[PDB]
Amino acid sequence: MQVILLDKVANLGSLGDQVNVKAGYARNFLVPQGKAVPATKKNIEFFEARRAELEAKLAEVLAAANARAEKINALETVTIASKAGDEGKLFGSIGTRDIADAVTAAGVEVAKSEVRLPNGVLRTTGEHEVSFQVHSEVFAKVIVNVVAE
Amino acid sequence: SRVCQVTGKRPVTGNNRSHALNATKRRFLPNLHSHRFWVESEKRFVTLRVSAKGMRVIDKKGIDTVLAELRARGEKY
RNA sequence: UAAGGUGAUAUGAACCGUUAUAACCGGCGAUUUCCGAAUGGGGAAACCCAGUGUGUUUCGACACACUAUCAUUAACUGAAUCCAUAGGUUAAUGAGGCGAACCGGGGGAACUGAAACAUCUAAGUACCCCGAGGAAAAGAAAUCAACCGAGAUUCCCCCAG
RNA sequence: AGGGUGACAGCCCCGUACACAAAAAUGCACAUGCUGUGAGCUCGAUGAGUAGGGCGGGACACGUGGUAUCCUGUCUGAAUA
RNA sequence: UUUUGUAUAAUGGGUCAGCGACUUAUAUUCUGUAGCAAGGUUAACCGAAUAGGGGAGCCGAAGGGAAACCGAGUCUUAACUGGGCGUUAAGUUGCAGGGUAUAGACCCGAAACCCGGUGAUCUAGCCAUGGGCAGGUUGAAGGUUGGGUAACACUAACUGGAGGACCGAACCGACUAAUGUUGAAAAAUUAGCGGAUGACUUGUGGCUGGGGGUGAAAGGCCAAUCAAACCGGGAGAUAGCU
RNA sequence: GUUUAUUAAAAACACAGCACUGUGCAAACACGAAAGUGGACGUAUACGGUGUGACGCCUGCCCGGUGCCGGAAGGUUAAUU
RNA sequence: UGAGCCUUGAUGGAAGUGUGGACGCCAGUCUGCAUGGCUUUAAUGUUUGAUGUUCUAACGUUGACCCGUAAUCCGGGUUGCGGACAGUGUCUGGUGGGUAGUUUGACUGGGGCGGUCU
RNA sequence: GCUUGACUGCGAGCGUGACGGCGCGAGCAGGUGCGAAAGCAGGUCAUAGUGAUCCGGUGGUUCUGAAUGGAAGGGCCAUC
Ligand SMILES: [Mg+2]
Ligand SMILES: [Mg+2]
Ligand SMILES: [Mg+2]
Ligand SMILES: [Mg+2]
Ligand SMILES: [Mg+2]
Ligand SMILES: [Mg+2]
Ligand SMILES: [Mg+2]
Ligand SMILES: [Mg+2]
Ligand SMILES: [Mg+2]
Ligand SMILES: [Mg+2]
Ligand SMILES: [Mg+2]
Ligand SMILES: [Mg+2]
Ligand SMILES: [Mg+2]
Ligand SMILES: [Mg+2]
Ligand SMILES: [Mg+2]
Ligand SMILES: [Mg+2]
Ligand SMILES: [Mg+2]
Ligand SMILES: [Mg+2]
Ligand SMILES: [Mg+2]
Ligand SMILES: [Mg+2]
Ligand SMILES: [Mg+2]
Ligand SMILES: [Mg+2]
Repeated sequence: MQVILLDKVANLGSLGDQVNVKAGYARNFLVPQGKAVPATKKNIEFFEARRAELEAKLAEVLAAANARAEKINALETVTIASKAGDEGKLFGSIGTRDIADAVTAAGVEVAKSEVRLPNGVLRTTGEHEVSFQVHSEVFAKVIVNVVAE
Repeated sequence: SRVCQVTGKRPVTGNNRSHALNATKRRFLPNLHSHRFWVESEKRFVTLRVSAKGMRVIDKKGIDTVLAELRARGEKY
């Protein structure tokens, strides 16, 4: 008796996972209740892609955050006004929230999550390289520059 | 009747044939234990006198695949 | 079919017919009390008690008809429990019980023989029990053969005491 | 052939070979109507708690014997042209 | 008839008449007989059915060795000697008879064993529901009162009415003797006898079934039957006996 | 009181009393392949089995053998693997 | 708690100064806790058997309810109790005149006893 | 003193048995031992000291071996 676990099932259960066991455990508890089901081929074969429904069907279709590395990177001259502050410091506060949606007119809206700034960017004007953090692995190439009025 | 109900395993007859080859009519009774079966699909905790091994079938075929015949076979249940 | 008839012990009486249904013979129907599976309930078989209806009726009720059980099916109901089952009602069909042998199956003696008696034999016989048809059973090789081949089953004679 | 008639009858009587006969009712061959069956062809598929096995028995002429093969009550349990 | 032996006083027969026991089937072997002859003969079945067809097969013409094998030889043995068994035998197939085998096996006959049923209207317990027990006697426990005591004991009258109690009919039983013993009767009659309010007796119906029941236990009873009822069957049991 | 109906009525059986022993209730035990039932609509002051046989006085010694009870550490030991 | 397999120990990043175990050629010591500059046995996983625990979810309940149902049967449900025990099937050791089938010799100056039997 | 004839294969022909069996045996063949040799030796001076068959065990054998090759098993010999 193997059957496919359907929950915790203590020292063996793994949900959607099948493992050996005793007929006494099954058809008496593991099953009649809701914690398993026989391994009559279909119970697995008719579900072979059931796990691929995410590890495949719902894994490759997800490339929105990824496409940013190229799309949100093919931007022409990226710069955000940070209000100068007497040759050096600034007047405003330009950090992440800005370099993560400075595209409202283009309708290319986004969130303040996609940003490349571990710490607050001092009030300077250096090439604000605040890429898109939206995607973990393949981030993006989004920048900006401390400007003003 | 004392039948397997699921395999129709009834009690056969044989001989004790002890040492000295002494013949002594007897009979081999099955197992049977009337088990509590949860068809689930029918949402009924149906019960019926089965028998070891012959019960191992209810698992290899399916309480349903089993009752498939049985009931269809006319058997009450 | 035909000149005779009303079965027999049975005469007699009273009759029916002598051309074409007098009687008699075969086909097919009508009737077909009560008991009996016996089936509306019951019971010492051939008897006792009931329900619901009617042809009627002087409308007292006279009788007569249907009402067992189980199975399948259909419809309608319908508990613990929301549902859902179980249970219930009705209708429709079918069964039921007799049976001589033969046949398939379930269970299965002992006497006896062995010059005693356990293994062994009698014998899968006697017997009991369920089932089936005019036949039943069996039957189209996971069969044989022996390096050649045969080609389902069944029954006969050989093989062979 | 046989039977009867007051003793043994081919020709007395009933029959006998032979020749024919059915409104009807059915057994069974065919013949077809209706209901059901579904042929036919292409490409398929090809019988698992089964075969084997251990224990106890039963069937095979075959009394476990060196003992195949068959059924199994009981516990197991495969390959898959 | 049975016996060493019977007139035997040892068995069987009253008599008569009718009935009453070595058969039948298949096989095997002899003998007589017939056919054909190193050949003889078919079985089933077919069948213009006692024909004819069919030679599947059976027996015989070769035996020896445990066999492989060999062969008028072959085994035994190292033996190429001896010795054993064989070779100068007519067989086969019907028909009739003798004997044997298998069957009931000449006929009659057990005491029993096994299977399936029929019986508790007799009897043995028990269940439910009804009935019966003339008369006579004994007098327990309890109590009311008198006394009695510190109070209880205790006590005496009367009352009361117990009891597998007493005497004795019906009723139930059965100790003795006689008679009966082809009875009046397949267990009684007569004269006595025991119990007779009880573990009593009795009517009606009901339940226990055979290796089972029931039993105040004798192996008693279970329908005039009981160390395993009765009926039918196995079954023509078997019978070295009569 | 009971008993061999039909040769034995007794010194035989039964009895009240006694002792042993089992039985905690779904009791022990008995009928029954089982279900079920009796035991008992009872529950250890109860029920079964065995032996003795009112009552009075008593009921001595033997546990080696057989049986029953308790222990079971160790020796031997089945199917199973 | 034995049985084994896997891995990690003891035979075959620097001393020196406190504090464990491991049998012993001891003229032995080997191996661990503060400071100072591939054979024998032991743990962890692990699978397997053995004791004995607790759990519930088979299985039992001749506890109490409910419904079938104006039923101390039966069935389904609720709950309580018990619980992989009990019980049953196959196999298996013991016990087993409760039951059953049988055996239990012949000679013999009758049989038995005794004696005999080649 | 020396040895293993208590040898192996057979056996003319006889004795004794209902039968199964039991006994006597010159001589033959192969090899042995004792003796110079003639010869003697196939257990003991002789007559008791013993169990049929079955079922199996053990060694041998190219006898057989169920399609064929093997093998199990069967036969033959020896023997328990
Ligand atoms: Mg009626
Ligand atoms: Mg009726
Ligand atoms: Mg005999
Ligand atoms: Mg005389
Ligand atoms: Mg005389
Ligand atoms: Mg005469
Ligand atoms: Mg009195
Ligand atoms: Mg009196
Ligand atoms: Mg009198
Ligand atoms: Mg009566
Ligand atoms: Mg009588
Ligand atoms: Mg017979
Ligand atoms: Mg008296
Ligand atoms: Mg008497
Ligand atoms: Mg008397
Ligand atoms: Mg006494
Ligand atoms: Mg006394
Ligand atoms: Mg004493
Ligand atoms: Mg006996
Ligand atoms: Mg006998
Ligand atoms: Mg004698
Ligand atoms: Mg001597």
